[PDB]
Amino acid sequence: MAGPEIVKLKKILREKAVPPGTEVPLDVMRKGMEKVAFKAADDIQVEQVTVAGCAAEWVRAPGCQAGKAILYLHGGGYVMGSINTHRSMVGEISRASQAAALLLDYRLAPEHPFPAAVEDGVAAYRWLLDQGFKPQHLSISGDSAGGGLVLAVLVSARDQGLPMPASAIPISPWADMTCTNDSFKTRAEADPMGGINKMAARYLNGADAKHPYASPNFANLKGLPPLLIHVGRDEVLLDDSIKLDAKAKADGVKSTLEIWDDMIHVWHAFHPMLPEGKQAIVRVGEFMREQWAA
Repeated sequence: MAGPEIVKLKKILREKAVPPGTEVPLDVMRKGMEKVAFKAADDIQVEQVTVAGCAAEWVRAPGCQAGKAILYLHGGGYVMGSINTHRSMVGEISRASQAAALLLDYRLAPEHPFPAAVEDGVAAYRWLLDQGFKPQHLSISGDSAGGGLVLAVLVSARDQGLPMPASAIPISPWADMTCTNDSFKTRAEADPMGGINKMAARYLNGADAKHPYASPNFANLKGLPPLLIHVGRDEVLLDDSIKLDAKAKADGVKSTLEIWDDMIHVWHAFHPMLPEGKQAIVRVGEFMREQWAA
């Protein structure tokens, strides 16, 4: 059977949930994400930086190896999320990986549509290189929309001559704005999380939804660094992940897909109360470390 903690949490997530279809204004989804956010661990230290004209924070857990860094891209459908919403989970990734996180406040839609977010990530990446981190000492990670961005930034950085970092970890990536995959119909009644279609609409602002940099499941992945992909079995966006793994391996990329039973979208984020949460973060970190020692 299935861990009790996830059952409890699924129960809670279905209660707190807004009923299907009802139209929640943007600045209400935004403020609500900010209010429910977990506070980071008391031993997580933080330093406000500005990077490529974006607010950011370095998020250093205890044990960070000097010279290593993670460019981290937060979720929120390209329309929401913030440094604040992700500080906790990212704090723990820093812990597991023994590496400082650069936690970027990239430009959000609809105020700043695509490719604004990709422009910010690529530039965030340039900035790190200019600060003297060696591509082989770098990693890129992100969740939900952030997971897509991770890929988008890789593909775009590559097209621009930037060197690929050592590893890349999309968590529950959203890599197909078309939102047409089976798993939307198949896995629907199991994901407690046209609301996602609205976000694509806000992000794209008229753009080709099969744009390489918007939906990286349609891009040329040739030459990307090794990938860990986390996804839960019980989420709508399962296919995004599976098709991403197949796409990568087809393009020569060293991909490792882990589908985790019973799990939900970015279950990582619920690490405080969900042991699989902490488990998968620890694995993210082990893999960033595995990739850096080779």
